Amino acid sequence: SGFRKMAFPSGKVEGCMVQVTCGTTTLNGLWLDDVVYCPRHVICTSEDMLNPNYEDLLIRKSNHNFLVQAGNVQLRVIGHSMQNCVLKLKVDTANPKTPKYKFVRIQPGQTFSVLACYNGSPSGVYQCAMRPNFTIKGSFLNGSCGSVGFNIDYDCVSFCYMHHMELPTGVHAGTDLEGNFYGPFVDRQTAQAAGTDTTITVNVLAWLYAAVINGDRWFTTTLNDFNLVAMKYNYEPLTQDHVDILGPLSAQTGIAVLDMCASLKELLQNGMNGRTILGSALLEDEFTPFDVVRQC
Amino acid sequence: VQLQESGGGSVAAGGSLRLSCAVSGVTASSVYMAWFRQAPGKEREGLAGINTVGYTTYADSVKGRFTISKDNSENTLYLQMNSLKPEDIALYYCAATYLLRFASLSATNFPYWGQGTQVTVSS
Repeated sequence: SGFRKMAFPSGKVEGCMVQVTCGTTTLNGLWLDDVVYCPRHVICTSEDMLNPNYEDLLIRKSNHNFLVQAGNVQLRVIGHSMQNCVLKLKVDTANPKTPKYKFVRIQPGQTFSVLACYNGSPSGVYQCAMRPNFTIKGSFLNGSCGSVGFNIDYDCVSFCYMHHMELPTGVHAGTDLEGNFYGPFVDRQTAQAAGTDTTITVNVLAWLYAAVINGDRWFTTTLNDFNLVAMKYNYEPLTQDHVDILGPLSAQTGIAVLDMCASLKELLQNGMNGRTILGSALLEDEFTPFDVVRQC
Repeated sequence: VQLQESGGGSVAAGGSLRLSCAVSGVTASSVYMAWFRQAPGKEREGLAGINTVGYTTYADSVKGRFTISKDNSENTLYLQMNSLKPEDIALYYCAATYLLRFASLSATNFPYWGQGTQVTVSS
């Protein structure tokens, strides 16, 4: 009924996207104040990442080995340092388009917009969720290494994600902006298959609340008894903090969260019944409770 | 990772060849795999690639003529080469990778390479 996924307006991030080249490797960087952030494997050929000692590899690089292009302007690199798996290139020019920003680390199930870029050039914006197995699926990040994910709240940009690599299955892995990987992945040429992906329970309940707000109303009182049922259909556990988050939606629809959980209980058992929920026949799990109140 | 190409040879224009790439040391189901060629004095050109769930990418230069396929039971990668032309003369290389950072068919993605098999086409 017109309930749509929203991407954040990407202009504040577009103004920060640059191209970083080191040898034969070119990828996207993020220019904030006088620092450019990018994956540390920018210093590596693919053969370098067979058995990389990144501290030793970085010792062999100088500032002049880093070529930073911001549109038509080359930015001179005047310092470099590793923070976890992110490289920080100090440049001689502070970005005059730097927005208010902060670096945050998010949790599976939380959503964010990704600005896919090709070699510093913005291509498209996608609203994504952090899957429980910490991967992002889709071809839009192919050839978009170093693109970032973000939320915007009152024109403050919370950067939460930087893309590092596509796995042989086609799913993607990355870090936060402090350079710590989401999930058990490594910037090394080695097998590292993603774990089993599960369904984000708290988001499905938010979507059911969105389904009640737009008039779809055909629908385990205790939290613990519901979790006993949810853990059997490959759904994530519902914490007491989750029920707190669903409070706002619960007050608006007047529907108790545990009552909504009771409704989710039997949807997983019976089936589709050939009917639709918000123009969908499957349960949707990529809208957070915040995303729903944001729209409704 | 160990890659060995076979199946090259000499044909006349319009002819056909089937290249094979035998994978050793790892399972072919665990790596992104691709076929490249090195024409005389040219940089390596990515022709066809396949990820481990079957998604294929082809260069425009070989679309409609070359087909990449994979037999995990034999741990072998194949390139069916139809409608060959003198422009196709090169050593043809098998390649594999655990990690992509660039457009799929870019040689910069690949740390593992075979030694190449020769394809010649008379006009």
